Amino acid sequence: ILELEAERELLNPPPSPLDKKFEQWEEQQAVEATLAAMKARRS
Amino acid sequence: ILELEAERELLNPPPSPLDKKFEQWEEQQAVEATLAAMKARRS
Amino acid sequence: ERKYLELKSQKNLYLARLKSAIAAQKIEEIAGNLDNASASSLFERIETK
Amino acid sequence: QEAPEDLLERLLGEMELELIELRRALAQTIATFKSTERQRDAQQLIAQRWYEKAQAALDRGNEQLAREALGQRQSYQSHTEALGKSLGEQRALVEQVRGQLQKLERKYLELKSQKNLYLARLKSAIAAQKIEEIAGNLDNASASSLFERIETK
Amino acid sequence: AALDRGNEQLAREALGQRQSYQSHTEALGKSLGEQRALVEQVRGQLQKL
Amino acid sequence: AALDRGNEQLAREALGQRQSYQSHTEALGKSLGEQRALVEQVRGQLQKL
Repeated sequence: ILELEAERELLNPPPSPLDKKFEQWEEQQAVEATLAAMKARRS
Repeated sequence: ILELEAERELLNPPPSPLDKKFEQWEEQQAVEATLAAMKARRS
Repeated sequence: ERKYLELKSQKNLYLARLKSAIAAQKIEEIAGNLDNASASSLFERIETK
Repeated sequence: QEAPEDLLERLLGEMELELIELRRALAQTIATFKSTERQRDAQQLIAQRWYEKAQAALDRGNEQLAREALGQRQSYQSHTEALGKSLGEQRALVEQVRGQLQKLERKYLELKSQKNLYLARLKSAIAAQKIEEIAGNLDNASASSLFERIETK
Repeated sequence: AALDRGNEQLAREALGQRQSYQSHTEALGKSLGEQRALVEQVRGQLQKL
Repeated sequence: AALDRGNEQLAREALGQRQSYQSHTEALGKSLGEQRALVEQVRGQLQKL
């Protein structure tokens, strides 16, 4: 029945490598792009 | 039931390192920034 | 003696996970309510009708 | 056919006794883990105590005392090591199911919020159903058009 | 103020946290924007009804 | 007067304490400012009522 909880993990988008890599890389995109945003306005 | 009091500690923002570090560093920011405030007006 | 104290300690941890398993089993009942929410989607459609 | 609408209210009402059980059930997972944490804190303490024994054991040229004192600490540090490994193992599982319970909580609040919005639309649907009754009165208005014609007769 | 005094990580984490909350804030706005049309619609219906 | 005569710590602590009380004072002002609008509003209602 705990393995059935995992069936819910796959039912929802599971942590697939590219998705999480994309989400991870997206976080890099979000943080890196935002990193310059604040650094520029204060200048 | 004392461990359930701790469940209240986590329910509220617990003393997470960065939060308390930020709050601690914020105290340094507050004290250090204010430190010069009084030192300047009396001059 | 060392076996029993570890046996009893793990049992409580074992049951602790079992209680967590029940929650994993109980979240299925509300997922069953999500089926009632699907049955709510059933009369969401009659609502849409 | 029991109105399945009442099931939505009745069924979701049971979750109150349900997720709290997970809220209470997971608590044990934490009590055991931190209870183990203190036990390791005691195991490292006595293992540290053994170092205190081995700390002065060698002093004044007493090699055997430190050799035995350390050989004893390693056995206790093995106990201390085991607890840390078990505690480190627990750290991930407690952080995981707790993350689950967090999401298992997010679903209900959104589930209950949408239910009320869902029923809110349902009440709007009843009005759409009730405007049909007056449209049924428009049929009586057509039947009024029926004796509007006899009125015209 | 996270970045102030040369503390980059605090702002990086602080913003990464805001995006998660802004995602919650974004979701509510999208839901609210969705509701805006439906409330304006059925209200227009009730006006005609 | 904490800083007077070269006593830095007293002022540092004294201010760190005031900020906590000013936080209490700040909170009341924010609550009071919040109340200002609501009291002015319902009072305007009661005027119209």
